[PDB]
Amino acid sequence: MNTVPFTSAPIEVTIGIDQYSFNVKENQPFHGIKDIPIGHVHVIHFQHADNSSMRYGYWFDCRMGNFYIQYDPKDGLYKMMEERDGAKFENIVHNFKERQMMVSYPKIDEDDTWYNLTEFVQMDKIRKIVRKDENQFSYVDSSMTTVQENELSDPAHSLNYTVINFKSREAIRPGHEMEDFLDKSYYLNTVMLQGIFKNSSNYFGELQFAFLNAMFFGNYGSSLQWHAMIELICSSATVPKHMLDKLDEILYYQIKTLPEQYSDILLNERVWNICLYSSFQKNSLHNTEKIMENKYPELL
Amino acid sequence: GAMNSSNYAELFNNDIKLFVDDTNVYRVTVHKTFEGNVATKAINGCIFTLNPKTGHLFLKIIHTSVWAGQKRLSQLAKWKTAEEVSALVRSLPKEEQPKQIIVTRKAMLDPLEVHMLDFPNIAIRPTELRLPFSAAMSIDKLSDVVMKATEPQMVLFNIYDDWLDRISSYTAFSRLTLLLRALKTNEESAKMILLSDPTITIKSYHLWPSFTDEQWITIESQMRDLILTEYGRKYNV
Repeated sequence: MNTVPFTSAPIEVTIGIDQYSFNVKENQPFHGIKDIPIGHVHVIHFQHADNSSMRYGYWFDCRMGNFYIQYDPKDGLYKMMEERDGAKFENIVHNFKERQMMVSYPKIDEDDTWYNLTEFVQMDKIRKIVRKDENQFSYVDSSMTTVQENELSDPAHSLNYTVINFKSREAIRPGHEMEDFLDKSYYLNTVMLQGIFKNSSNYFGELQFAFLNAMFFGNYGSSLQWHAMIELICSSATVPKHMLDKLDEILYYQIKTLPEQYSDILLNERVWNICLYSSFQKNSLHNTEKIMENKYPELL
Repeated sequence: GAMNSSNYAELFNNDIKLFVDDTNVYRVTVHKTFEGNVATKAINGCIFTLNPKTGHLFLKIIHTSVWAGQKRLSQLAKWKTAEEVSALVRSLPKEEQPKQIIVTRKAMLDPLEVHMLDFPNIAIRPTELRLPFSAAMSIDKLSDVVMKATEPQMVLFNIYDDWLDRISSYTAFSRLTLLLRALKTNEESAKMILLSDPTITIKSYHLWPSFTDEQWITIESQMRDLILTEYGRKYNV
């Protein structure tokens, strides 16, 4: 069980840790989050009480180093930082635990929600989508644009998701225009799975990461990426059976977790209606179709 | 974006453009079988590809053999149309290639955009205009070359005959759309109006009769009257 200490909490903020969130008051004696499950990527996220605009946060894995949060009064935000001195860090954490100034990561024993949302998500892949190689953790916020969004403007602060475009030469083989446009199996299996992602685990990892950025930061380009990756699979006649079974589980937990009140801005009516009712895979996502029909029948 | 009443004069500027109409590509007769079920028999069709500035009509004849053994023919017809337009553009010298293609039906947009990915600078546009190009098969010479075809064939026409010697493209396109609108609304009446006087003939190298400027005004008046009457009838107004 790992710890992310906080130097202090000088400004009033809602702190998220994965799917959990806590209100902290201006100058509350808050010194961080303990009992963080090892084995998964985590995200620690922030919304200032005085500016409900700009959700922002940090993807990290406690196996990759000792991380803490410290408020920067110049840049006006909670910053993640690495502590390279192991003894100074153990000493800081031990003191804050002794004085019980830390919240406990509030995992229920039965509850596999976070595993199910992050099953294929790996820090090494996050660091290729979010390029800042001098840190072992990755900053994301509400306003960051995607490489694809920038093509249609600062590349340093961009989300480098894999570009998917159904009306592109990459997607459409010369002489198979109608075939490749109406059945995207070529594009999914040869170009994306064999060519770029190498395996379905990396494809699912980007899909899951795009969803979580959409949900936790309301990042619009991430939402576009999540939907594009769903639609590429549902619009392919030929998909490995294990991928369909796994996609149904992935989407089930995403729809389960989504706040009921954000369904209107986070779910694309056209994509979901097409995927569940018209697409090749319309009968292949039983869990997802059942949760969508019971939770968001309005959207359909 | 879309072509409408507001941006109409753009059709007659010096940027090369083509209208594509796919409404006569897939054509069938519906009939009863011996068992009293219904079946279709395909007949020859055509892509109507028209330069509205010059009158040049690229009539790609669609022979019934192209449908043999194919499924979902109404969907295939859109893709075949986009394949043939694309092949036409690639056959033209670079300086003759269109800068815009305007499709008369929105269902042609994705098929054409996908076939023209090699031509990112050619704009594919819809239109809000209700153009009567479906009536092209009411022009006797066009109907005759489609129905006699025994194989795929491209035939080139000038749908304006020699009008551009006397009138502007704008006026030529207005005459064409009025003639086709008439032929679409009441084909028999429209054709009676065009051929009633046997002294006015159709030249071997033309589609329409050799009317004087004065006789065109009378003809155009008879077509407007035909269209308004049929409107009153359709709608009991």
